[PDB]
Order: sequence, then C-alpha cells, then structure tokens
Amino acid sequence: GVKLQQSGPEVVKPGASVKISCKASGYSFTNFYIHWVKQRPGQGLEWIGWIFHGSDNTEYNEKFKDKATLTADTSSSTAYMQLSSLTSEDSAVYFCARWGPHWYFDVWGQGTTVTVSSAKTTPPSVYPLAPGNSMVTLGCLVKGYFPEPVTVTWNSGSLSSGVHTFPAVLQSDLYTLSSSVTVPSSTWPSETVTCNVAHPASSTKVDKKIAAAG
Amino acid sequence: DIVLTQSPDITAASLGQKVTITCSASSSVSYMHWYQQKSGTSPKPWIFEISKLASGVPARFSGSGSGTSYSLTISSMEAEDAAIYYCQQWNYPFTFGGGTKLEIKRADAAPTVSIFPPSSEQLTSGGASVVCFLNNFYPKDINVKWKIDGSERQNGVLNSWTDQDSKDSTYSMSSTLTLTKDEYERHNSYTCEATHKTSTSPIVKSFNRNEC
Repeated sequence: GVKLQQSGPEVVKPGASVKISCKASGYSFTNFYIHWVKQRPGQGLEWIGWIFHGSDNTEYNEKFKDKATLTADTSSSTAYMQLSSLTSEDSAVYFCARWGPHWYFDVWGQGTTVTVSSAKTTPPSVYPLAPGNSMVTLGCLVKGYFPEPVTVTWNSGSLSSGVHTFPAVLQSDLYTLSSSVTVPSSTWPSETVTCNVAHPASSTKVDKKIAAAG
Repeated sequence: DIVLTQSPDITAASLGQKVTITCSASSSVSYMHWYQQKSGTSPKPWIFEISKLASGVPARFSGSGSGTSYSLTISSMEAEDAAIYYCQQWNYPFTFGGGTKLEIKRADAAPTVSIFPPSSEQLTSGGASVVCFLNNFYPKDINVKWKIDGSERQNGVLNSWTDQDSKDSTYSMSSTLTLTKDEYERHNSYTCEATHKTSTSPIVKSFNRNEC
C-alpha cells in the first residue's frame, strides 16, 4: 500500500550532523507533501516542517529553522532531513508522514531514532538473577551498554509467556535494563533457563544460564 | 499562538464503558485531527476534520466539537483502545496537544515481589547490584522502599516500569540498588518493601548477604 520507508537508527556526537531519509513507494510522491515530526524520549509530538517536491518549497516550525533542512529527490521519491550541530535536546525519534488527499497525516514512516551522545559503543555485562519458591521468578541484569537497544530472549524464545523486559535507564551515560521470567517451580531448577542478550551495535550476543545460589 | 491542552492527562476505563477525552484550544480553530499512538510505534491517523474517522478506525470511535473545544469518544471501551491520543491543529503550525493516556481498567492486583542478591559472577568482577521486581500489579500507583540493615536508603536506586501487559492488563516495575563490592559487603540484610493499595501492610522481601 502507500508506504514510507525511513532510514535506520543513528548515534551521533554533539556538534555533528546527520541526514535521515524517508522513501515513498506506492504513489506519485510529488503529488503529496511529506511532513516531519519529532518525539523526544517519553514526551509528545512536535511538527518540524513539510516539503512539497521542490528541494525548497518548504515550510518549517520556526523553532526548527536553523536545525533542520528538508530536501527531496524526485528521481528516487525520497525526502531527507538534515539536522545540524546536534545537542542532547535533539535525541528523539523522527517520523515522516504524508499529507494525504483528505488533508491529514494519512501514512506514517516507522520512525528513526537519533541518539546524540559522546558515549562509546559498549557491550553490556550480563548477570543472572536467582530466587526462591512456587511459580518462580528469575532474572537477567543487562548493565552498562551503549547505545540502545538490546534484545532479550529466554531459552531462545521457548519461554515467552511470563516474560517482562523493563525499559532501560541511563546512568553514567550508559544504559542498564533487566528482564524477568516467571515459571512453574516444577520447571526450574529442574530444567535449564537461560537468558540471551543481543546487542547489535557492538555485534555481541551472550547466553547466561540461571544457576541456583544467590 | 494557539495552545492545545488535552484533558484528562491519564484516565482508565472498564471494558464496555463509554469514554470521552477533550482538547481545548487557547483560541478558536476551524478543525481538529486526532492520532492514536501505542508504545514503540508511529502515530496512526484516527480522526480528521473533527468528526471523520480515518481508515482502520472502528465505528465505536467518534469526534465532535467546534471553536475552542473538541472531543474524542469511544462508545464502548475495548482493551485494544489503551493508548495515547493526541489532538492536532489542522493548519500551520500543525501543533499537537500534549496527549491523553487511556488505560484499560481491571480488578486490583497486589504485586508479586522478588528480590535478587548480586550474582557471583558480578561479585568476582568486583561489582554488586541488588534487584527487586514488583510484578503484575494493578493501579500503577506503587512505592518501593529499600532497607539495608534496617535503615532506609534513598539513593543509588534506579527504577523502570512497563506499560499494561496486553494479556492481564497489569503493570510491573523493577528497582535496582547499585553498589561496589565493599558497599554491599559491609551490610548484611537487604530488604525490598512495596506499598500498594491492595494492602494496608507493605509487601516485604529480603535476604542476608551471608546466608540467603
């Protein structure tokens, strides 16, 4: 159907610049406007501006002139948004959207995450968390990594029900998160339960078996 | 300079219940749009030009209003309607309201508290983190208190929370106390206390550095 494909996640150091893309497919691209929207961590939506297939037949939210530059490539039906001299205030997920015929943002991109930080790519230290009784709860502590995100699974996905993975928190410029899994006491330590943590950015993946003791 | 204020900030409704949220414009506006966003996903067009339903939106939804006040109503609340709803000015500067969080109401549920001592693996590397999970409870409201050898501790504590589990509609929370091997080895008793409405008495879980 009408689709907009946005570029992948970006990590950029303060003062640097980045250019995000939104490719349209399933339509005449130049017949509709492409809008850009910003959403900071845990906050609301902000309109940045729009472009109407003319690298500078644009309109911006005053706040974003001097931060964002919108351009378009009709030869590939792609909209671009360049953000300059980034600061931590620029860390957010950026969405592109088409201003449809009924005049509302009718089709949206999946969003591109931008993280502005001078932190270094660091793999997480993964620690097993062992317990006590009937439906038993076990855990996995994923500490000190950068950047987001990490993917946590239990028994390679065999255990999906009863799994809770908490949002990461940032401390000392590194992320930390935990995941818990609950199982019948007749399952563990009777059988093996392991947490698998993948961290794409550092190309690492670790398996930590939950063993008895505390 | 039109400001859009949405009310209420957060609200919960039982399944089959009628719900209405509002968006107030500091000044008059001709049309208002509404979007629905669920954690980890992009906003989806919901209502446009005040009362028109966007594609993919069930008939139980409706919109009304004019001038400075608009509303979005759900004739009968359903689990899948739990989300954040944003109103948006129809023309430049295309300003959005701060959003309203709609949650699905369910029967109260005390949390299942679990406390975990630092792993041997982390200890052998010189670190020490104590973790507590407060799982599957209902009314998001909950307070966690850590106690080391009886004394309450306020810092070095990081908390995180999950949204309503689309299965049981409960919330969960983790609390982590981080320390150096020495800070942890100096004390013996570690306690995680949860205070939830479903209990007049706080739920306590503990362990002794040595024994437990």
